[PDB]
Amino acid sequence: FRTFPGIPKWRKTHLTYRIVNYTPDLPKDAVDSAVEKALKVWEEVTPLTFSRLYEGEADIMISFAVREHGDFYPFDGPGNVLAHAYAPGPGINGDAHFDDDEQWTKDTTGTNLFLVAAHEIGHSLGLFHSANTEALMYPLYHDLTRFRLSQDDINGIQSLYGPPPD
Ligand SMILES: [Ca+2]
Ligand SMILES: [Ca+2]
Ligand SMILES: [Ca+2]
Ligand SMILES: [Zn+2]
Ligand SMILES: [Zn+2]
Repeated sequence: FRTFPGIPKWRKTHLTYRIVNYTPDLPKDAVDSAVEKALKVWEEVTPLTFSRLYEGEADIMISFAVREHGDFYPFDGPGNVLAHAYAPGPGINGDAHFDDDEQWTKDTTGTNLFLVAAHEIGHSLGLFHSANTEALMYPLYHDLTRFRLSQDDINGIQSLYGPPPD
C-alpha cells in the first residue's frame, strides 16, 4: 500500500456522502446500491462510519461528469480515465467524480460502477496506488463473485484508521 503525502487523513470517524446526480446508463437504485456497497467495503475493515445527505455539502460529494466539469481536471472521453477522487480534506477534497463517457454497468459488460467506486473511495479516504496487482488500489482493476479486498488494501486503510472497534 501507499499513503498520500503528509498523510491527509480524515480527523473524524463519521463521514457523510451525497450522490449529486445520476447517470443515464443505469437505474437510480443501481447507482445507490453500487455506492453503498463501495462504502461498505471500507467500513467493514475500519472504525469508519457513513451516512447520506440529500442537501448541503457532504464530506464525499459524488457526481457524474464529462469533459470540463468545474475543476481543473477535465475528463477525457470514452475509456482511459474512468473517474477521479480527491484525498481527505475540506471542500473539493474527498470528492469523487465519474466519467459519464464510460458506460456504467452493474456487471462486467461495461465499466463496473461498484468496482470503480470502491477504488475511488479508497482515494477519498487517503490511499494512493498499490504495487500489488491483486489490490483494489492497484491502478489496474479490471468475476465480481470473486471480489475480495486484498490484505494489502486492509493493511493500508488500517494504517490510517486502525481496525474495527470490537
Ligand atoms: Ca474516460
Ligand atoms: Ca469534499
Ligand atoms: Ca455514460
Ligand atoms: Zn473532476
Ligand atoms: Zn486510482
